[PDB]
Amino acid sequence: LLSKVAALSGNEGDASPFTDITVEGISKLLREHGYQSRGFEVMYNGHTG
Amino acid sequence: DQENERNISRLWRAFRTVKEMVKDRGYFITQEEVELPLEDFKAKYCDSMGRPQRKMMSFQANPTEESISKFPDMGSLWVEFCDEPSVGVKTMKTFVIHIQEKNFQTGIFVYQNNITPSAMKLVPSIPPATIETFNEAALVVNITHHELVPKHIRLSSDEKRELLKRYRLKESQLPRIQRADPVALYLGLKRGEVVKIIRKSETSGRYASYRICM
Amino acid sequence: SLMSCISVGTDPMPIITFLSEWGMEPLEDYVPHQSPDATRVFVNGVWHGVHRNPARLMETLRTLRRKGDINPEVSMIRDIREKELKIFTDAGRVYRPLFIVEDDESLGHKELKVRKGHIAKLMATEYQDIDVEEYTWSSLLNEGLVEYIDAEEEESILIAMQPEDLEPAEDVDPAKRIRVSHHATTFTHCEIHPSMILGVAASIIPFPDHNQSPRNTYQSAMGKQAMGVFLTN
Amino acid sequence: NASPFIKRDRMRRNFLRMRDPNEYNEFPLRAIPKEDLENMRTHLLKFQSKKKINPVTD
Amino acid sequence: TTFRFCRDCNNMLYPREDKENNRLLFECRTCSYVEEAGSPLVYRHELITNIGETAGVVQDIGSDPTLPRSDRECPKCHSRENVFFQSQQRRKDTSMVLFFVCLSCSHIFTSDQKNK
Amino acid sequence: KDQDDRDHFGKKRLDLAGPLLAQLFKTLFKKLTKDIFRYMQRTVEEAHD
Amino acid sequence: DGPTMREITETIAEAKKKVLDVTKEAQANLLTAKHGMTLRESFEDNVVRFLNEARD
Amino acid sequence: LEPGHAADQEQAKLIRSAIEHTTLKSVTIASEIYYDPDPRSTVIPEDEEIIQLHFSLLSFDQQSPWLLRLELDRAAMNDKDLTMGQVGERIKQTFKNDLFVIWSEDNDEKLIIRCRVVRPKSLDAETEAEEDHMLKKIENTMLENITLRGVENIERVVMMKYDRKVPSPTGEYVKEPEWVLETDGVNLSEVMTVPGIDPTRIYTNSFIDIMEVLGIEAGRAALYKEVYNVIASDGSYVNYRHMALLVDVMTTQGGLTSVTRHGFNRSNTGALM
Amino acid sequence: LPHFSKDDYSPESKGFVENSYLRGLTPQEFFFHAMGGREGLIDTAVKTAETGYIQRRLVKALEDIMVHYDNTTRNSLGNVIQFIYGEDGMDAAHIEKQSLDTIGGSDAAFEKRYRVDLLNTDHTLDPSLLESGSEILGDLKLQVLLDEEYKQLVKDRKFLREVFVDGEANWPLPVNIRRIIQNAQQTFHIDHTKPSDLTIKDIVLGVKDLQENLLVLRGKNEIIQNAQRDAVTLFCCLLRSRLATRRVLQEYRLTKQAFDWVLSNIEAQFLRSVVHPGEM
Ligand SMILES: [Zn+2]
Ligand SMILES: [Zn+2]
Repeated sequence: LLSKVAALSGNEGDASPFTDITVEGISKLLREHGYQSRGFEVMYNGHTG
Repeated sequence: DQENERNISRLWRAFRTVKEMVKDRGYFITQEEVELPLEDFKAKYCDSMGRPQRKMMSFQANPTEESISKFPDMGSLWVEFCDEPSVGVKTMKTFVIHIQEKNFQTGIFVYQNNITPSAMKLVPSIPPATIETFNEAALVVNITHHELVPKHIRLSSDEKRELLKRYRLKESQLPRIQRADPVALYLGLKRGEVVKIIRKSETSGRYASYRICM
Repeated sequence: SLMSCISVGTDPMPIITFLSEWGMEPLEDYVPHQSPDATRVFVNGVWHGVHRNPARLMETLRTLRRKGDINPEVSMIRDIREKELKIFTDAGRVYRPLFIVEDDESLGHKELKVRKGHIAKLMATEYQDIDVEEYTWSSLLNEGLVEYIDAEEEESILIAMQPEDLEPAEDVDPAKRIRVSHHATTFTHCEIHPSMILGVAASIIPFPDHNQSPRNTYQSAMGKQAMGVFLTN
Repeated sequence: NASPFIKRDRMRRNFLRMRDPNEYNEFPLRAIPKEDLENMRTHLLKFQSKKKINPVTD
Repeated sequence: TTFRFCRDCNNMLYPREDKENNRLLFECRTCSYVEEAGSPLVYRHELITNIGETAGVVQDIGSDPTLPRSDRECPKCHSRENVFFQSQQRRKDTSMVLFFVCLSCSHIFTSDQKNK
Repeated sequence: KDQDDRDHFGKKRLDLAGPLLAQLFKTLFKKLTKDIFRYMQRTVEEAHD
Repeated sequence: DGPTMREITETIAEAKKKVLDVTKEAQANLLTAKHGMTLRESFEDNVVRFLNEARD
Repeated sequence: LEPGHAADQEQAKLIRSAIEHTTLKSVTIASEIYYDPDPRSTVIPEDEEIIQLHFSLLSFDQQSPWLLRLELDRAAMNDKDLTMGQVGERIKQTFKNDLFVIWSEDNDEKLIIRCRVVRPKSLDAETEAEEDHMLKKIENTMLENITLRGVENIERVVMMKYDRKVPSPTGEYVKEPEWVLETDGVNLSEVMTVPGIDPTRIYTNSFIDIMEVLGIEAGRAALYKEVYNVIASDGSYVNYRHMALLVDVMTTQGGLTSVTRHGFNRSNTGALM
Repeated sequence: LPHFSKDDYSPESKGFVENSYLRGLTPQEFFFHAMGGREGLIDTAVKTAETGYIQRRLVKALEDIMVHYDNTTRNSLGNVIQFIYGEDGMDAAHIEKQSLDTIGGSDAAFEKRYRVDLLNTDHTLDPSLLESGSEILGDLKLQVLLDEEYKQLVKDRKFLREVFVDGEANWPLPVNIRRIIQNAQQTFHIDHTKPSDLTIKDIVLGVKDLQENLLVLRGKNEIIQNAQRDAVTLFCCLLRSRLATRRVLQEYRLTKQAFDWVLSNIEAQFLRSVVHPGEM
């Protein structure tokens, strides 16, 4: 989830163990980029489409 | 006088257990005397002051008719309860003389504390008669009544011969049971004597096993 | 660990002579019954004497170490309950740095001696290389802002995990983890950062505090088995 | 609720951009001449006992 | 129990009986020095002992930073500052009672409410 | 007082290359010094230069 | 969801308070050790059980 | 417990105490050696009444002047149901007639026992030096090798309530609670004889004691039970025959042969094997 | 840790992780959680070595034990370990857990399910269960057969309770009789309404003769015959309980063709479950 936001925002994620970073905070940034907050995406089967 | 009552209760239980041992070995013992009430025991095996007399407790047992047919070699059995705690050579010497005098095939000796080595070494001294020593404390509770202990039945010479013949075995190929085994001592097994152990199996209900004394 | 260092040891004699000049009574004239309150002074496990006012000696000894007269690697422990003062100078002891916390009654509560002014010059020297006066880790150590502490000396100090909440005298975001303040007003040191407890291999794991402990151990082993660029030559 | 990025590549530039009365009786003290301190050794004698040991009388 | 020491050689005295007066004497074993005992007790073996409950209390106990603080009232000077600790006996049979030491009068009190 | 804990890291010491080499050099130097004197005894007794 | 987390938080908080309650009485010496156990072992058992149930 | 008193809790305490091993060391705080010149008056304020009680109610000429005193905990003697009468007489029979002992009543504020060693007709001049040493020596023994009651090698006993399914008078199986005693330490031969217990149901964790008390077949059943518990402790289930075959092999020679190099490997099955 | 005060017994001090993995662990919780994990890793390594040695010892002790063609379990020396493998002579691969319907239940339930009477009207058999129900009432020859069956069932209940003191009824047994009955009902499409053509005499004799075909030992002497009877005592109890006169006519409603089919399967299934000689 952090890497997805970092790639979209062109930043380097802060994955240090003990910090104020939370999943909800990362989720808010991800939703601001037009993606589902929890990282789920709608995909299509490659064999049948 | 609480200790006096405790000793009487222990002695009564030991006497009750010894009766079962004689009865199970194949001797004519009636169930009535086996289940002798405690008050009746005090009325017959005590005196005015209360403390019991071990000498009067000694009795004689004879093989029952059924046992004779299966084992036509069993003789009389004499059970003696020693009075004084320390069993010395003198008491043992007269005890062994007592058995040999009246042609007692087997003699059971019940002591309180211990038998000294010089008395014990005299135990194998009157063949073919057999002498067995039992401690009073060990006889207070009958181990055979324990749920874990299965039923042991001694096999006759004919039965043992058929057992080996049908299974085509040898005496060394059978399971072994130690002579000093508490159950073996209870039944008075001898070398080469096989016992049928009929125990309850959770897979087949009843299972019969054989052990040869070693 | 990342910040762990191992001492090289120095001569203990200079410390022993200092103790004698500051009231360390020789052990040859020690009568236990005529002074049943003296503190036993130990240097490298050798009982060199007793001293009547252990508070003043410890304050003087600590001050000298902080300013730089005594080597920082020298470890000093005062067991108040046991009435023993132990000084260790031998090599092989493992120690790590920590912040120093002092009263500083200007704000009325204990606080780190290091301030934003110091951090300003720490970064100034860091970025000027890529010319202000040099200001390195040694300068902090000589200014009494950081202190080397080993396991033996860890026994007689109180350490605050973070200065954000533990040092200040004393809605909440539901996503944030539950933190214990411990409500202690006698802190003597402060961790540089809790994340420094980990080693080289464990420092590459992202969010190792969100993983089960066995998983962190396994990754440390597999990281050493990963293809990469060990050297540019 | 926080910033999940290690902001770099412009914070380095950012930091680089902003940058008594006579109530006493004192006697004179002088050293012993060396003419009598040669070939002579002065030592300290310490009796280890709980009594008062005095060789003059005891 | 109190140990006694000889006067002439510092060796420790041992009990002795005098049938002439039926009394207790403490006599040295080397130099023949005697002294009448002030008490008739000569031996004690406390199987359950409470000695060492507050061992380690010194004039500067409050200077220890690792000790916890509490707001309990001192029932000798009416002060709220104090440092408390558990029993110092390491036998695995002691209670978890806390001993409180006041920083204003050096008075030691306990939180026990069963026996005190 | 409880028996001292043997796992206490404060009672442990780590020997690095310095101390490790010091003991090796100390042992080897002792052998060298012993060999030197053995030469002196041999040289003196056997009348050799 | 938020309501569940609030309930979870209070469940742990209540257990912590209960652990505190047993601790105070143990410090007061009014706690009687369970049969066949010492004062400290009995106190530890009470705390451990309370915390395990809180997680469950 | 006995089938007629399995559900009763009062009988559990009696038997539990009757088997638990307790020593004078566990019910005493301190032992003191005093010097009372005469065995007629006391120096302690507390015992000024006990001597006046026993002496008035009632030889003492040859009693040693050195006194041996014990302080005992009432809370220790009420956790286990004991009275000073039991404790006092126990010391009396420890030394049949060679010391006089006086014990205070329960109503007294502090429980105390006074003991004096009575000297013989002959007078020994060398024993005076070690007279107090002799008191300490007997004092130590009276703390260690004294069995107030119970069975040796039984550290402690704890009671629990198990549920056993027994047929109902109607004919169905209904579970009812019973009182069971769990013990630390094993003395199978002695405990089995203690009155009040059901000797036909006593079980021992160590199948070694079962083998030497009940028999090899009893040991075989006990050995299987222990193996079954260990495998079933983790929840795994293994068919009965697999466990039985291993147990039978371990007991086919009349004794408990181990699975180590000193057991099955000492048989006569070929050197190559 | 050097972060709390001395003599601290709070849950946080002694290693209670109040957070979750999603929320993260505090530095104190992280170390304590790591300490617990190290215990598992050490235990896993040491336990693997200890268990491997134990496994090797067990195999070497029992490597020479095999089931011979006389159904006896013997080692290399020929010494007898078990006179019959597993005390029943069956293969573990053919054992399934089944419930003994006689041991459990109350006495009243036992009578209502097994007792069948043709003289009285308290436990009478409904005439619509079989085509001969009209003429079966008042027949003494069939009544004694039912009486013999019932007493055998009562003996089984007494024996089973004496074997299993706890009263548990679910125990492993070779042949799954319940599945065989289900197959018979569906294979032959039992009407479940029309009375069956089975007779009381056929059912009682059919089950009795089936017990004789359950052969584990085939010796023709008294000793082997006695062992054969004991080896199938528990299985016969299950067989009689399931194949009871009332249960067959009432609970299962089996037809004569179905009943014969069921008996043949039990005989075939039982013979297939016997231990194969030569098994290690
Ligand atoms: Zn002296
Ligand atoms: Zn105060």
